[PDB]
Amino acid sequence: LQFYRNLGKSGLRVSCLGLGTWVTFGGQITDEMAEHLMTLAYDNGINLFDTAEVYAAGKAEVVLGNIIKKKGWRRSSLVITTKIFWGGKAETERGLSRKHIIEGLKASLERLQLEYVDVVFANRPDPNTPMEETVRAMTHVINQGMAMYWGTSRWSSMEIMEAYSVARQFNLIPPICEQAEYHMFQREKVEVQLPELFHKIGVGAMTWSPLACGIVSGKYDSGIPPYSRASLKGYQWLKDKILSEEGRRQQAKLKELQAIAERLGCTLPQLAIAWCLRNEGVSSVLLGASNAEQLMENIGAIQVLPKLSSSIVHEIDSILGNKPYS
Amino acid sequence: LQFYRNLGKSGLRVSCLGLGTWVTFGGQITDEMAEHLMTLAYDNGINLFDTAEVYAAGKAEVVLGNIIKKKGWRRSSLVITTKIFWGGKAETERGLSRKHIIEGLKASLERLQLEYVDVVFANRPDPNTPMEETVRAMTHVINQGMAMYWGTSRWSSMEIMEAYSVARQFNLIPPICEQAEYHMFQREKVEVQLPELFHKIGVGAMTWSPLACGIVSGKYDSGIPPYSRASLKGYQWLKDKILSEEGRRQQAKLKELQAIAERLGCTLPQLAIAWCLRNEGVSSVLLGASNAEQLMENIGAIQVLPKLSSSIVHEIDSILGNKPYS
Amino acid sequence: LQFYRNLGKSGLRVSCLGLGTWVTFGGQITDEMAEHLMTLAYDNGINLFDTAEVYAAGKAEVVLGNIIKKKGWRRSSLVITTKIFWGGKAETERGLSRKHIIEGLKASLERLQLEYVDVVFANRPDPNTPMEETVRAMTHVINQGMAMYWGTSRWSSMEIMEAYSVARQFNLIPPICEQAEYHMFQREKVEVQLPELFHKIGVGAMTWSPLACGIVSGKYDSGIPPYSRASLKGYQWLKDKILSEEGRRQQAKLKELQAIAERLGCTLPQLAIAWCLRNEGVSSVLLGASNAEQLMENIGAIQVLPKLSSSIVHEIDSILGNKPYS
Amino acid sequence: SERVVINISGLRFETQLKTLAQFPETLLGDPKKRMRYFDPLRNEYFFDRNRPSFDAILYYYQSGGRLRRPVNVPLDIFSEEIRFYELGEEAMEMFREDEGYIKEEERPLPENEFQRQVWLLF
Ligand SMILES: NC(=O)c1ccc[n+]([C@@H]2O[C@H](COP(=O)([O-])OP(=O)(O)OC[C@H]3O[C@@H](n4cnc5c(N)ncnc54)[C@H](OP(=O)(O)O)[C@@H]3O)[C@@H](O)[C@H]2O)c1
Ligand SMILES: NC(=O)c1ccc[n+]([C@@H]2O[C@H](COP(=O)([O-])OP(=O)(O)OC[C@H]3O[C@@H](n4cnc5c(N)ncnc54)[C@H](OP(=O)(O)O)[C@@H]3O)[C@@H](O)[C@H]2O)c1
Ligand SMILES: NC(=O)c1ccc[n+]([C@@H]2O[C@H](COP(=O)([O-])OP(=O)(O)OC[C@H]3O[C@@H](n4cnc5c(N)ncnc54)[C@H](OP(=O)(O)O)[C@@H]3O)[C@@H](O)[C@H]2O)c1
Repeated sequence: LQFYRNLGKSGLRVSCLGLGTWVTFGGQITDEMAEHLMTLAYDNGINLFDTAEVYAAGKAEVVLGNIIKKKGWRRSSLVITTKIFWGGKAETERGLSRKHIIEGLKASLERLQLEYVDVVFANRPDPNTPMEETVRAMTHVINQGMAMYWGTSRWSSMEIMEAYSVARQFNLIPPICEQAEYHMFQREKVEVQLPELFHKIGVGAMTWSPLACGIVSGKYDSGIPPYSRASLKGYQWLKDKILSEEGRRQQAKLKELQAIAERLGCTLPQLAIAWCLRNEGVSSVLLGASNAEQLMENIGAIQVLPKLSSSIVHEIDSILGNKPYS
Repeated sequence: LQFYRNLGKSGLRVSCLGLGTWVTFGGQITDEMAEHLMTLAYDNGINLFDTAEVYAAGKAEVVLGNIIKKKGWRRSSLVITTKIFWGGKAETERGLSRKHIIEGLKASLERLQLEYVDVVFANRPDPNTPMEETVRAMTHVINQGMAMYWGTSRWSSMEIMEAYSVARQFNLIPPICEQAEYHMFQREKVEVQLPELFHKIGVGAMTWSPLACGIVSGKYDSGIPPYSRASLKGYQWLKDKILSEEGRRQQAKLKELQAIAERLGCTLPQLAIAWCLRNEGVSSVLLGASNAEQLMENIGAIQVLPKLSSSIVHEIDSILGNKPYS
Repeated sequence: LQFYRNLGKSGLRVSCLGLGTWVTFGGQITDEMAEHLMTLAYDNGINLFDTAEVYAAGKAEVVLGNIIKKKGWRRSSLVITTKIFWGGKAETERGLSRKHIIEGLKASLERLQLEYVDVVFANRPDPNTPMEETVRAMTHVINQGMAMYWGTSRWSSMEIMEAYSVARQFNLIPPICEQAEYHMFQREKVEVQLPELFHKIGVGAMTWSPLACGIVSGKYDSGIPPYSRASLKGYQWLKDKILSEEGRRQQAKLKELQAIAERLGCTLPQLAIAWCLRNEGVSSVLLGASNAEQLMENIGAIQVLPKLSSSIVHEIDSILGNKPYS
Repeated sequence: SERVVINISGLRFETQLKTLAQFPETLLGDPKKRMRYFDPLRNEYFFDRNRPSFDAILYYYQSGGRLRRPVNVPLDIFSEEIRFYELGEEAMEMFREDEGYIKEEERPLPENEFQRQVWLLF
């Protein structure tokens, strides 16, 4: 219902929908389209934009930064987040060591042309760095004013609880968010493991790939459309999943959900997105969009949210038949 | 008696009377008058000037800053305080989150043309931000040298004690002052709730609106004078209170106090102001003045303070008949 | 014996003799003489120079700074110390509040043309500022790299222990030194109260006025010489002490010590200075000198130190008859 | 549920403010009475007193009335603490009953002058 939500239990208020830059910015789409997308999003109340040092080898950060600079939007009305982990081919340019977290963020901030990001995320867990070193480094860049808050991404709840625990032991700053993948065909972590953490230590979830890269949109009912992501050079893995045995199965279930969509009076993408937002543990959902049509349609998911009643949800679970065990 | 007092139990010494900038600076009065007012105040030993990001949408800070810069007064002989909370129309531009406290203060300091303020206040409580996030952010801007101390405003004693408590738990810096409204018709909080906090954790009070925006001056005995605050465009709420049923009642009691004033040999405003200063828990009283006449008269409240004996105070309580329950 | 000593139990090594700037720099002597004095001192291994914001209203810091800048000595071979407390006529320009400690040191460093001092001292205790506020501020300027260490001056051992205690409680930095007055006619504090603190919490003493402003030199045996300090405009208080009843008594005892001096083969000033250095609790002794003759003679006190045997010291106690009670 | 920390000669105790507020007339239950023992640097109340006794005093608030003397604490000491924490006479009486003691009577010849005079030899 509320368009703006608190990210976990922190004071940072984000729009329940954000726009990311994976694949698109500095990649699939043009700089002018990227600008068009962000303007549309910003003008619609969306204040959350996500990027990463690894996206198009730092190219997405530059495009995102050029737009913010060109449009002259006030920095205080924006919530920029960036992820750190893979920053180069050198051995010391990847991971969550203190060296890479500081060097990585400094280089991202440079490409972004910003003095700081609102939230810096560890793109993934690092089995090779002690939790203390990572928590201390996240705390250091925050006290240096390079970031306002920090979060995790693809971490288990055990790991997130560890970071929180180490933070309390040394009087460091605990993470406030976990960027987890969440969509109709990926529900375990967000629905089974993160809720306890949200109530226990205020960690909220900012979910990604709500349409499973497009799969859940329904554009793959027949085959691989021209100019779709599954067709793009470099995304063969994606094409395989769609044509997979499991792929066909998902597409079949999508046709069943297509009926739930019409009953609710919305499109499939709007339902898929609004679905991800039904649970309170989810602070925001990061959207992907290769053009302005998709973004405009997807933002409509907000009017569907009020319609997601117990019954409809239980029916959607029946069709999916993948509801996670408690 | 002592013109200079410690703000609460901190080492910061403030004049028992300060001059604020709400309504007037960048608003009701001209920049030349504002300059005249501050010069008068400064030349009379007043070293405390209060402003806020919200006052005239940042306009008052600019005027205050231009004066300090123009007059060339030494920064070490001034005590500038500014309040943070409402800083813009964006969702992320209001509140006590770490993002807004740092962004808000940075923008105020910019408008003020100062490297730091002596005390930064949270303009009001923020139900949406964890106390830890706020206390940590206040501590961060102080360690960054953007502020020397921090305080609360319109917080309950429960909330102030919470901020202090969280500060001790994490080894952060506790607030030293609470900016509370205090005048003959608003006495509960300052007289009943803050004294325990002053003796227990050194929090002092810096009270505002000692004349209830002019009501307690006596200029409204008849009706709404021309050029008064109650007449100004935008202060209809104030005009309503004065003409209210309760309004007439207050004006009647003011005529009774008018006798206590002559017995003490002073004007009503001087009595109203000196009254606020009778209790030790009150470190300083922030004055409002639309012109030099008012300021000169009001500063005279200091010679009345010695005359406020037990008897006179008990008589003033009789007339008011609103003495708060212990 | 050892020319260089550790200041208290810290790692900072100071020459057992230092040169101060009270009265002389920017005052009694000329800038060229001041330069001559410092060069002589520096070329003789003395690495400790003491000043204060209050000395000649900031004038001594400027002269000291011009010399260091002119001579091009490496900053790492110098130990500059400055005291903070009286910094102006304003109410907020004196004391040990956080505001004045930061503002005061920043202004001194500016006059000194240095990025930092090695040790900043609180010139005296401040009954009006909580110990926590002072310890936190000393810690803040040290973490800001404005000072390397901090110390007290004219504080009781109760107060010094309090600062240390508060430092441990909040994980702040404890003071390492106390600048106390020490000479043949002022021995209580250094000999009775500070030794426990030196062994218990590593606080060392850096004593001042070893010749009691010249009294112990013997230049006042007859009357007030021309150009002496006791004659200078502004030091009437000093002249009174010398002509006092007690003054005559001291001068008489000085004639008795004059014999101990010849027995040891040195001048009275060299004995008076070497005496102050006999106890280990004294890290260094700050010298005063209005000209190069005095400095050259006084530095000779170091060859006398080895001769201060139990017997001689007990004899000197007999003559003084003011040995403090244990 | 503001928490309250009580430090007894170094032994740390914590409880909720409403737990102490349950008995407004006692030392720990009276803000004006405990004020004197608060350490603003450590956010705790400090009492330089007997340690073994306190578990019992605190439990008295938590249990809502039960005042038992710890098996290992002398009766002379524990009663001195009961008095110090001003638990009140109604509680001390019931405490002393359960502890064993209990009694008291007499009253010399009411006036009489001479009645109460003889009634002192027989
Ligand atoms: N590890 C991490 O932290 C992580 C990982 C991945 C992503 N993320 C975040 O999440 C965002 C990406 O989400 P996502 O892009 O992967 O899944 P989506 O579900 O966010 O993917 C959207 C993509 O699918 C297609 N699509 C979207 N809406 C459509 C519509 N209404 N009709 C038809 N097609 C539509 C688009 O066109 P095309 O099919 O033509 O391309 C678009 O490029 C990124 O911006 C990133 O910041 C984070
Ligand atoms: N939440 C907060 O923290 C908060 C809120 C409000 C204010 N404050 C602080 O407190 C200050 C304001 O106090 P206030 O202005 O609201 O109440 P006052 O009681 O401080 O109000 C003074 C205003 O009333 C009238 N007045 C004052 N003295 C007079 C006299 N001797 N004779 C006739 N009229 C007189 C003036 O002329 P007019 O009637 O012609 O205008 C003046 O503009 C501000 O500067 C602000 O910094 C803080
Ligand atoms: N509160 C504090 O922390 C504090 C207070 C005071 C001083 N201090 C430090 O201690 C230093 C001052 O010590 P002080 O100057 O007060 O006592 P001294 O005992 O250090 O005083 C030396 C002064 O006495 C005279 N004198 C020195 N040696 C002489 C000699 N061999 N023969 C004849 N006369 C001689 C000098 O000439 P004149 O007699 O002609 O002037 C000189 O100006 C300062 O530099 C200051 O930094 C610290």
